[PDB]
Amino acid sequence: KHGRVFIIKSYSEDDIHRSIKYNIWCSTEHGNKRLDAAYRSMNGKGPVYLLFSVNGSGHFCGVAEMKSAVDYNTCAGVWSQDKWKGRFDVRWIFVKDVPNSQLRHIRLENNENKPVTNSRDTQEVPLEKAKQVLKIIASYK
Ligand SMILES: [Cl-]
Repeated sequence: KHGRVFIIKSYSEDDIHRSIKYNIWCSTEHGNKRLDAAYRSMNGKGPVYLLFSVNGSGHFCGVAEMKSAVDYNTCAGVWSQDKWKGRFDVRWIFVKDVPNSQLRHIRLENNENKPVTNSRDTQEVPLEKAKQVLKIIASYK
């Protein structure tokens, strides 16, 4: 495809549940700006996919598509913590726990060849490594 794919790291499993319930997410300022630029410059040509993992959990927990630009002025305090400013919409595609052992072989040439499972929040994944990750997530039993 023409997709672009980002890792999402959360310190809050509660915020993930809320995001699956209401189809919204929010990253840092720096993270919002990264995802905003990628979504807008995409013009609707392809999908922005988001690969979610909770920090320390040892597993990825699903896949969602970014479904709107970033709105930086929205209701405060909707998450577990107050630090988040803004909102954007998502559509969750897969909601399943996939152990990091299933993905650790995939390394990112744009991240000093580190395993994809050792990425920080909003790390971008090269397209062919991303299609690798998505195949494993979709097919995992
Ligand atoms: Cl690429």
